[PDB]
Amino acid sequence: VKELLKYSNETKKRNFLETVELQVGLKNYDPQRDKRFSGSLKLPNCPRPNMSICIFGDAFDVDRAKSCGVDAMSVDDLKKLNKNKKLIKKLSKKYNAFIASEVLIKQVPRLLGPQLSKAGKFPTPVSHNDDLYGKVTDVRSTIKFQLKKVLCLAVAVGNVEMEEDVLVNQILMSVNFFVSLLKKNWQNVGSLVVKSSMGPAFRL
Amino acid sequence: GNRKRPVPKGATYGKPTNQGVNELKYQRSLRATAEERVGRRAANLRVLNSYWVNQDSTYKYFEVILVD
Amino acid sequence: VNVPKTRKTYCKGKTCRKHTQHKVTQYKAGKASLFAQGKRRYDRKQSGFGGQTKPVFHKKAKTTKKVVLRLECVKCKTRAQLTLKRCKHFELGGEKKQKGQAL
RNA sequence: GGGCGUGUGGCGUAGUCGGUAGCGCGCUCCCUUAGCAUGGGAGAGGUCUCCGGUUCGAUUCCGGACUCGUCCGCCA
RNA sequence: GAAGACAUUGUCAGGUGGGGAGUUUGGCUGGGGCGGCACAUCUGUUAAACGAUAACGCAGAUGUCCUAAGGGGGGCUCAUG
RNA sequence: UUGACAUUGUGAAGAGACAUAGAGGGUGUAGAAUAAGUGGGAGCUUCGGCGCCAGUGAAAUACCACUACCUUUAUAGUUUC
Ligand SMILES: [Mg+2]
Ligand SMILES: [Mg+2]
Ligand SMILES: [Mg+2]
Ligand SMILES: [Mg+2]
Ligand SMILES: [Mg+2]
Ligand SMILES: [Mg+2]
Ligand SMILES: [Mg+2]
Ligand SMILES: [Mg+2]
Ligand SMILES: [Mg+2]
Ligand SMILES: [Zn+2]
Repeated sequence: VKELLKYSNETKKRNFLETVELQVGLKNYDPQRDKRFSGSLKLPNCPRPNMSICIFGDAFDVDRAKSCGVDAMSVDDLKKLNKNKKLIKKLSKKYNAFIASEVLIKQVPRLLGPQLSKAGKFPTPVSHNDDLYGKVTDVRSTIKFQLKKVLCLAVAVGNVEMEEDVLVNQILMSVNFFVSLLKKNWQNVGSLVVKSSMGPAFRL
Repeated sequence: GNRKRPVPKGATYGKPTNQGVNELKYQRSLRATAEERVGRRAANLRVLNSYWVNQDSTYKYFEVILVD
Repeated sequence: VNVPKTRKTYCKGKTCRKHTQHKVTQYKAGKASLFAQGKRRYDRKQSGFGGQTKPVFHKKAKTTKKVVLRLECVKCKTRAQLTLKRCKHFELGGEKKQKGQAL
C-alpha cells in the first residue's frame, strides 16, 4: 500500500486560494527500450467524475440521436467529404458506433495529428451503448507512448477529497502487471507531489 | 609453498598426466618436515610433539618438544 | 521451405485430446548448464594435468540441421515437437505462392 | 557460439531523421587559346546489400537475413 | 652508505613458450605414389528370361527441393500437324 | 611476463567516478518567438505582458507534476587512481 490516508488526508481543502477546477497529474519513471508493445495501455476502473469540456463525437444517426445526446455530447453523420481537416484538437476521449467501420476515406487525412486512428489501441466501434459514458469520461491514458515512458493521469479533482482515493488507488496503481514484464519495479509509483497549480509539496 | 618437482628443465619423460612440475603438493606437512629436521639434529632425543608459533610469506615457524 | 505460423493438429493435453489450434515456432536448443552431471564430471576430469581428456569432433560432413517445430496449443499451452526434413533455407513467415503471375 | 564493425554510380568513396545523396576518376558536350595540350563548366550516371518496424518524415534509428573482417570461446 | 613498505618471496589466475615432452599424421588400388571413389547409396545395362552375381566395367544420378510440388473434391485434355 | 591476495606497518596532498542538492540550454518547418518532451485548459498574474477559442507549425507557446540528455559548476557521503 502506498498510503492508507497518510500525507494526503486533508491537504486539498485548507489551501483554497482558487476554487476553480484543479486537475493534478501523476508523473513517475519506469524506463524501457525502443519497442512499442507494452507501454501506454491499461484503461482502469474509476468512480470519480471529470466535469471536463471534452467532446464525444459518436456517429449514429437513428432516432435515438437525442438519447445519444443525453448520454453523450456530440452526434455526427457520414457526410465525411469535406467535414474536418483541422478541427479536432480538444479531446480527452472519443466514441463511435456501427457505421464507422469503412471510414478509411476520412481516416487517413485528419486522424494523424493527435493520432486517434482506429487501430487496436482505439476501439470506437462499440456495441454496448449505455455503460461507457458517465464513468469512463473521467481521464485515463489510452494512447501511444514515447521512446521512454508516458504515465500521467489525474486521480482526483481538487473539489474531491480522498474519500474515494482511499479505494480507487489500490485498484488503480496495479497498472502494467497484466501485460508487461517485470523489467519494471514492483509498484514503481513512488515519490509524488500533489500540485495542480497551487498544492504544496510532500515527499515519502 | 609447493614442492617443485626436482627434474632438470621441467622434463619428465612420460605421459601428459605426469608432465606437471609446479603445482604439485608434498604429502606431508611443513610441521612434519620441521620435526624430521629437528630429530636429525638431536638424534639422541625423541620427538614428542610440535606446535606452530609464527609465520611470514617465506617461513613457517614451529617449536618442537623433545624428551631425553 | 515455407511453413505457416499456425497449425490445427492433435493435442494430447488430457483436456483437449483432439485437434486444436497451435502456434508454430522454431526450436532453439538452450544454454548448456553447469551442474548438469555430465558437465560436472567433465570439469572434474579436465582439471589438473593431462590435457584434453575427451574427444573433440573435427570431421564435420553435414551442411544442414533438421528443423524442429515447437507447437503451442492455444487452449492448454501444451507443447509438441515435430521434425522436418533437411533444408538449406527455412521460413515461418507465410508469403504464399502465386501461380498465374509474372516473373 | 558470443561480442565488435563494413556494404552507396562503370570504379574508388564522403554522408546530420528534412537528400535518389556531395565528390574524385570514366563518358559526352560546351568554354578558354591564333591553335594543340593543360585547365574551367554543364549533362547524363546510385530502387543507398535485402526485407519489416519506429518516426510527422529514415541512407542514417531499431529488429531479421546475405557477404566480409577483428577478438574470444570449443567433450556429442 | 643505498633502498623501502615498493622490490623480493609464496599461492592462484591470464598471456607467451618446437627451448623441451608425449603422440598422431585413413582405406581401396593390375606395386606404391599422383589421380579417382568403384568407401553410404539410386536408375538402366553388363547379368547368361525365378532370385543371386565381379572388375578403377558402360551410360548416368544422391547429401537436395516443396504449405504445396502434401491431402480431398470438381471441371477439363496434352505434344504435334 | 601481467594481475590479485599474502609478506605489510605509519602519514599527506591532488585528480576522478557514483550517489546527494542546485544551475541554465537546445535548428531547418512557422504560428506569435533558434521549438527538447509530458498530461489539463484559460487564467493565477506589477503589466492585460504570456497563452484560450485565432492562424499555422510533426508538436502548442502562462503554468510543471516530472525532467526526457548535458557539465559549464558548487557542498558533503562511498569508492578508484
Ligand atoms: Mg617447497
Ligand atoms: Mg617418467
Ligand atoms: Mg580439484
Ligand atoms: Mg589446471
Ligand atoms: Mg616434438
Ligand atoms: Mg594402401
Ligand atoms: Mg535375374
Ligand atoms: Mg503431386
Ligand atoms: Mg479429377
Ligand atoms: Zn491442448
